[PDB]
Amino acid sequence: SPEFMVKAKSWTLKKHFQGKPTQSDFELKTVELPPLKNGEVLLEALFLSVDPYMRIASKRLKEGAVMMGQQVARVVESKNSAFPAGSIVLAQSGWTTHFISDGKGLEKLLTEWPDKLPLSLALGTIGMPGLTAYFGLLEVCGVKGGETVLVSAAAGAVGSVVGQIAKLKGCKVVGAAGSDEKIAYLKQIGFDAAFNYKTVNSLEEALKKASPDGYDCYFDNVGGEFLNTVLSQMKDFGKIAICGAISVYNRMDQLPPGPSPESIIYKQLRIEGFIVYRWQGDVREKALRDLMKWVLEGKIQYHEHVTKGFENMPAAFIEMLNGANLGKAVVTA
Amino acid sequence: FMVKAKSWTLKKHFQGKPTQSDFELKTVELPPLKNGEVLLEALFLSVDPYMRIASKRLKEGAVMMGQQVARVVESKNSAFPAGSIVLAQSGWTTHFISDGKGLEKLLTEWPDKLPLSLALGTIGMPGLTAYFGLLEVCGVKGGETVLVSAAAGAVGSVVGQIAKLKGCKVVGAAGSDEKIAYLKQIGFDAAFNYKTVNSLEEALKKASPDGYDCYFDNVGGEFLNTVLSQMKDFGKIAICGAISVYNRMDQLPPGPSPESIIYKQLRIEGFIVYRWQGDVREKALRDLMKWVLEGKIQYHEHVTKGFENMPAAFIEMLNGANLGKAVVTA
Ligand SMILES: NC(=O)c1ccc[n+]([C@@H]2O[C@H](COP(=O)([O-])OP(=O)(O)OC[C@H]3O[C@@H](n4cnc5c(N)ncnc54)[C@H](OP(=O)(O)O)[C@@H]3O)[C@@H](O)[C@H]2O)c1
Ligand SMILES: NC(=O)c1ccc[n+]([C@@H]2O[C@H](COP(=O)([O-])OP(=O)(O)OC[C@H]3O[C@@H](n4cnc5c(N)ncnc54)[C@H](OP(=O)(O)O)[C@@H]3O)[C@@H](O)[C@H]2O)c1
Repeated sequence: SPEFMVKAKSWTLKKHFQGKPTQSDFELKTVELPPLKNGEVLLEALFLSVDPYMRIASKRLKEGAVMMGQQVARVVESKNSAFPAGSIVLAQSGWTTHFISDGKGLEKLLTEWPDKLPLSLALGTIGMPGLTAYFGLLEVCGVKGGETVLVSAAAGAVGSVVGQIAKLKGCKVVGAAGSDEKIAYLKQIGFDAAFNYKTVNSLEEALKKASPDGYDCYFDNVGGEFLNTVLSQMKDFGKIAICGAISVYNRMDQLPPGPSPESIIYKQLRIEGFIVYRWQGDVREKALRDLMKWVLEGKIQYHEHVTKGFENMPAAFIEMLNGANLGKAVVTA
Repeated sequence: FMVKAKSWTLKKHFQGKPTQSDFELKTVELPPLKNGEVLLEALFLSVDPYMRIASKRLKEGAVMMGQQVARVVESKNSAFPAGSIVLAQSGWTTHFISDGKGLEKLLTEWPDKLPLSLALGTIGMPGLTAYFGLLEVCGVKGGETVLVSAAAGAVGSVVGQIAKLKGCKVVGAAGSDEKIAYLKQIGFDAAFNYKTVNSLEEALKKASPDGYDCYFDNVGGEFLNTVLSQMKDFGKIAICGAISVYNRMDQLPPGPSPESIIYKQLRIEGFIVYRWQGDVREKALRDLMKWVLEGKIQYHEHVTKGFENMPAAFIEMLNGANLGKAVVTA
């Protein structure tokens, strides 16, 4: 009978990002939640995700609106039989602690989820980033064993999966990340070679040294100048999966010099962009089951860069874009 | 009577746009033929955009590279008797001594009504580039909207006409009103002058409101960057050339947006004519021949008379003075 008020906190974009995002660009907001109506559910954020795409997608956002994003939530109260109280769900509810949903965009967590795996993996390795890697590598690059794969942002959420899936499929893998720590971690999880792109004497020589015969596929997470240099190291008919271009997210208006036509043409390279969401239904579930299975078998190792506290979400996003994160950046409620 | 051959050599590596001073004429009396050799006399010499890039590899003083239609004057090789017409990668020279190894004979049933110089264009390398770039790389099946840059050029003109005969909608871009009028007359559904149009995006949008299935890229650079936003989802981009940056290869303009390539999930693919060989290549040439004879593929040659005017013809073509294939008559 007693009714208790639910305070929902949200992170809103105060001012659009000029260059690198700063704390001042965000403003905490609090809103009192109305009671649930028939066919509605009240969600309580457990784990929130911060992702690179937010830096770009934030532009289409109206200043004052809530930042976009996916989160793992728990159903506190329910008046929707499909989502019973206590059930776990994935929601594109944005940066908010609590949220009322009619059940539309809600996605039930993979059934048979092991207690030993933290639920936050549903936002990374056994989630969107892991699916991005799975498809961009196996579908776009289309590796079938033996190929040499280069992956930028190798110690990131997507890159970490790419490299390990490439290894379990019999490919030689070269990874590039931003710290000596990430490089050491890459060697530990199975990368054949890895170098710190920030301290390299010569990017061309490093890539050459890592694979003198070149690369069959380059999973591009960085774009920009790094991409331009890689082209010269690609084998004839080599594929380039354009997954992201994080190096230019803060300078989309003033993009750096482009890729050389000479390399693209004479080496007859194939460059292809893609988005995770292209793969739906049965193939997507299959991919999730495989990632789950590979994690349990120890094939795909993982690490989460956990930031505790909803109030520290802007910092977690900013630092993730700056490279402080080893593995998936996740913010615990 | 001895033969004195003249050759155009690279005096100095091009700095931006090539000029006349970058070329030097050299004359040398050729030695007698040795067994298995032939003496060639250039008839038609080609000047091509790739020469602007390939010249960088040359050791200053070397003869400029290129293909030419030549006749056998003297012969000591049974495979090539005097009187034969051949295609040779002999470079910019009036006379050349070959051992017969690289010489390619023209299509066996060459029609008299068609000038031999077409063997260097529409029914040649550029024509093959158009054929394979459009049919294999863009891989059109019919009904698609195709965009072609340098539309009134050797490659571009063939792309547009093969696309049309295959049942596609063709949009072409060129740099002169004379070329735009020519493109309309030969079949292009739409054609705009990229130099005068107020907005490149608007011109592309008006030509095809629904977007583009395939973009045959002969220009690259800033032009390419703009096309991307107009490509339909999953659209194909055949990177054939990038003449727009040949004079600034070391100082490349801003690259394509990752946003367009990623969200539209575009496929960009470079290619070189040379990938296609053997029976598939010979069949393509016959198809080109048949289409020209049937009138489906009209052509125009931008002829420059005289060997000493070859540098000028090369420079001109890079600047866009040519409508159709640029060819030099010896
Ligand atoms: N198409 C799709 O469907 C799709 C889906 C998800 C993600 N993506 C893209 O995939 C890429 C990886 O995303 P993620 O979720 O896995 O993030 P993440 O890699 O975990 O985090 C981003 C990482 O990027 C690196 N970075 C930042 N600035 C850089 C710069 N200037 N140059 C080079 N590296 C830089 C940092 O690591 P270092 O210390 O190594 O620099 C940072 O940790 C991003 O570009 C993202 O947009 C695409
Ligand atoms: N991959 C391959 O195998 C292969 C083989 C042959 C040729 N190609 C390439 O195909 C393209 C066309 O070659 P082609 O022999 O047919 O030459 P072409 O088009 O007959 O002559 C080049 C034409 O390019 C245009 N142009 C020059 N500078 C330009 C600029 N800054 N911006 C836009 N257009 C410019 C000019 O026409 P406008 O009046 O329209 O400006 C010029 O007439 C070249 O890029 C060439 O490198 C590739």
